[PDB]
Amino acid sequence: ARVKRALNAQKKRRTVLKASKGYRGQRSRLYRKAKEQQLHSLTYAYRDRRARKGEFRKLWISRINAAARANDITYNRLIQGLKAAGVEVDRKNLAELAVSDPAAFTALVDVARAALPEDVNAPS
Amino acid sequence: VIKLHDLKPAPGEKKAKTRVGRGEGSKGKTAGRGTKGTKARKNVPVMFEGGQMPIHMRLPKLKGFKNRFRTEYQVVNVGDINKAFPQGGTVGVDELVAKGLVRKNSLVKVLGDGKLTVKVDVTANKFSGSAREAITAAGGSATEL
Amino acid sequence: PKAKTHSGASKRFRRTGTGKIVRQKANRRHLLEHKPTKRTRRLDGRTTVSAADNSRINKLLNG
Amino acid sequence: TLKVDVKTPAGKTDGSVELPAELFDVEPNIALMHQVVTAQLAAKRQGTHSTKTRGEVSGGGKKPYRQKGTGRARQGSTRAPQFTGGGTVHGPKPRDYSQRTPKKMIAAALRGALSDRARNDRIHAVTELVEGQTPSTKSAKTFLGTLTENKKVLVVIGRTDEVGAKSVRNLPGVHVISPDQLNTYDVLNADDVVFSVEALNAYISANSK
RNA sequence: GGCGUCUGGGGGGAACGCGGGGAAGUGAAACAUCUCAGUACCCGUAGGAAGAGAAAACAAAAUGUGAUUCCGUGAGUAGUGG
RNA sequence: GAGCCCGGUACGUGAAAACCCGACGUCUGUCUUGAUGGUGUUCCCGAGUAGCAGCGGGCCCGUGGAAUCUGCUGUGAAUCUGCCGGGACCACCCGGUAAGCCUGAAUACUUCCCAGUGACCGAUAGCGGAUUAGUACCGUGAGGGAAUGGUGAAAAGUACCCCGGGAGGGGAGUGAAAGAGUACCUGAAACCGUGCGCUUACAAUCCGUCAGAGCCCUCGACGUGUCGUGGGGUGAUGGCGUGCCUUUUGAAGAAUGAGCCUGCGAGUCAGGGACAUGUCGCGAGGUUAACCCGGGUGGGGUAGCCGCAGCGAAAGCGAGUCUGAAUA
Repeated sequence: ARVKRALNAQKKRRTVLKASKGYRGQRSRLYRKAKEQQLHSLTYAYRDRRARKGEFRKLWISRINAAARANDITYNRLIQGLKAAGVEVDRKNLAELAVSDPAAFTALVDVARAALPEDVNAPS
Repeated sequence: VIKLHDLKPAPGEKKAKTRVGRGEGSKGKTAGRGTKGTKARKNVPVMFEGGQMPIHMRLPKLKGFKNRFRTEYQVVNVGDINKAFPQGGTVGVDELVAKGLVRKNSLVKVLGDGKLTVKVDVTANKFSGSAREAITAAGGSATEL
Repeated sequence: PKAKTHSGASKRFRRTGTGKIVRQKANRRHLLEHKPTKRTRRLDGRTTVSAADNSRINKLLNG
Repeated sequence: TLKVDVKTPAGKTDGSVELPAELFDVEPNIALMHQVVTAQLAAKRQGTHSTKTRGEVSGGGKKPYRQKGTGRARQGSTRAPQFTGGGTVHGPKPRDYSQRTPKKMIAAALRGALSDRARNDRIHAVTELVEGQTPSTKSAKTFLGTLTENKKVLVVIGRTDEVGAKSVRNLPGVHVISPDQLNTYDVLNADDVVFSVEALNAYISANSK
C-alpha cells in the first residue's frame, strides 16, 4: 500500500499557520518560519505568565507607596505596621483602596501608625 | 455465537513495532546510534577486538580428536523401567521405544540409576554392572544382543 | 541462509553438562624450562570462561 | 452427547445423528482460533507486489557531472532514491505469507468452532438438498428457508453430490464446502452449518476413528 | 591441381544447457597465500530441453544395496584454512 | 450502486480446410538351418591404453602421510592363478570388470501465443515509454535519453447583435451546471493584484510575548447610551526578549546548511538461520522436510531435528567419571 503524505502534513501545517495570524512578513505566510516563530512565542508566553505576577505586584507596590507618602508614611513602615496590626489585606486590594477609596486607605494608614512601635530604630 | 469479528489475540500477544527515525518524540535523528563512529554507520564484527589478539586466537585449541568410529548408546536407567513397567515382563528394545524411553533406531544401554523392584527380563545392547545386579536381584534376567 | 559457526572458537571452547563454557589456559606450549612445576600445575586443566567474555564466546559458538 | 435430527426436503424427519463430545463439545479457544484464521488468510494472500531498487531502474550507470566546481550537490547517479524517477529504497518485493501452523492447533480450532455452532444448535443434517438428478435453486432455497432463517449458511456435502452443489450454488449467502475441506474460517463465517448425512458421517469417521 | 554435376552449410534469436578461457573493485579493518569467484565477461556449440546414465559403483563382514538425474535431510557437521 | 436493459455468465452446442495426438491397416525389419540342460582342455574378452615419473587442475583436502578423477611431457604392461577399487602402502578378504557406442521419465527456462489473478501502482507512481518513446534532443562514435492523461451524459463546442484590426470580452442562446467554453473535473500553497477597517513620516525593532489607551465590528441586558461571566480586528505606549539545524568543551552569531511553496526522499525483506523476552498448542515428549492427494487456507507424509545422562583426548566406563600408585 503506497501512502500519500498530503492529508497528514496539511493538518499540522494548517494548525500552525492559523496560530500565526497577525505576524509580520514571512512569519505569517510560510509554515517553516511560522513554526520557528511559534516556538519562540510559546516560550515567551510561558515565561511571561510567570513574570506577570511579579509585574503586577510591582505596580501595586508603586501605587501603595505613592498613596502612603501622600499620608506622610513610607511603604515599608506602612507594611510593617499593617502586619503588626494583624490586617490581612493584600497589595492588590491595598492598591485598589488607594485608587478608589482614599478615605479607607487613610484609615488603614492610621491603624498602621498606631500599631507601629514608638522607636522603630530601637533594638526591639 | 462466535463470529469472525469476535476473534482477538490474547492479552500481551501482540506488540507494536518500534519505528525509528520518525521525529524527536520517539527515536529521532539517530535511531539510537549516538553520534558518529564505526558503529553509527554499519557494524562491528563479533570476532573483532580492536587489533588486540582476540580471545578466540590467544587461547590454545582444546586437546584431542573426535574418533569418527565412536559408538554411542542411548541410555535408560532401571528407575525408568520401574516407573514404566509396573507389571514387569519381557522388555525389549522396541518396548522401550514404544514407552518413549529411547529413540527408535539406536543402540540401547541400560544403566542403574533408579530402584528396580519388579521382576523384569531385559534385552539390550549393553549393561552396566549395577544395572545387571539390579535386574538379577529382582529375579529378572539381563540378556544382551 | 543458515548461520555459520566460528571455527577457531569451536576448536577452543567447550560446554559442560549444565551449559558452562570451559576453556584451556595459555602459557603451556613451550619455554617450560624456567617455569616452576607449581606454575605449570596452576596452568593445567580447564577453567570456566570469565563473565566478561561469556557473551562474546556464546555468540561466536552459537553462530 | 448432542442429538441432530435429520430432515428431508419433503419436510419430514428421517432419523438422528449423535454428535460426539470430543468433536462438538470442546471449549472454544478465542486466541487459538484467531491465530488459525489469521494464518489461513495469510496463506490465501498472494504477495505479487514489487518495486525496482536503485539498481534495477533503467540507465543511471554513469556519474552525472562534476563533483566539484559546480557548487551543486554531489550525485553519483540519476537513479538515486532522492531523485525523481529513481529507485525505491525499502519497497515491496514478492513474498509468501503462509505460516507453518501445527496440525493440532488447526484441528482444535476447527473443533472449537464446530462446538460453538453445536452449543447454539446451529448444526443441521439433511438427507439431500433436492430431489435428485436435476438442480433446482427454488427447491433448495425453500428447504434452506425451512431449516434456518439466518443470512450466511455453510453447506457441507460430498464431492459426488453435484446436484445439491449446483442447486445451492447461486444463493448469495451460501458457501459450499466438502467434508474433508472443513476449516475454521468458513465455519466461523457462517451463522448456520447445514450438514449432509453422508458428509457428517464422513467427518465423524475421519476424526473419531 | 583442374573441369563437370548433385547434396549441404553460412545468418538471427530473451532465458535455460554443455565444453573451454577467465578479472578487478571487495573481505581479510594493511597485504602477497586466501576471498571475491570459476562470478562478471569472452569463445565454441546445441536441444526443446540439455548434460549424465546401465558399475573396472558403494558398502562393511550386514547370508547388505544395485544405471542416471532431481528434491529433503545428513550438515554448517566430518573436516579444511596466513 | 442493475441477477431480470445490453455484452455476457451457468450450461450446452459447432469445422469445409490445415495441423497435432491416438487407433486399425497396407509397409518394413526379423526369428524360425531350429532348442535344451551336461564333460575336460587351447584361444578371446577394447594399447601407445592402464601403471610409473616430472610439472599442473580439481576434489572438505591451500602438497600435505594424499587415496579416487584429470591435462601436457617422458617411459610403458598384462587377457582371468588378468586387471582395477575399498584415503599413503603391504598381506588377506570383499566389490567390480577400464581403455566401444546409444538411451525415455522424473529436472531448468519463457522471446512469443491464449485464459486468468492481486490486503500490486494509479500519471514526480507503475516499464525509460498511458500522450509523436527508445521518440524529440545530446554525442564523431560506442552510447545517453526526456516532458506531455481527465469539458460534457450527449458537441448540444455558444446561431445572432455590440466594442475591437485581431486576440479578447459583453449581451443572447445550449446545457442539470459555462463557480463545465475544446487555456475545459476538482482547483491547495508559494507568488501577484483590487476594495474596505485599524495603524504608521522624532523614530534604533531575532519583529514575538505580557500589560495596554484609542478606534472599528459583533452577541446579550436595560433606553435613547451604558454595562457584561461577553467575543473578535488593529494596535499608540511600557516590561521582557541573542533565529532554526548540525558539529561541538562551548556558537544568538563572525563554525556548518537552508531564497520560497507543493509533491517526492532514509532500520526494510529473505532464512524450520542465532540469542532474549511475550503469547498460544501439546507435554516426557514436541514437531515434520521433500513429497502425495484436495480448484483453498484442508488431509496425509517418521526421513530427520530438538529434549530424554554425564565424564574423558580417546579407547571406555556410567550416576558417575577424569587425573592419579592412591577411598587422596
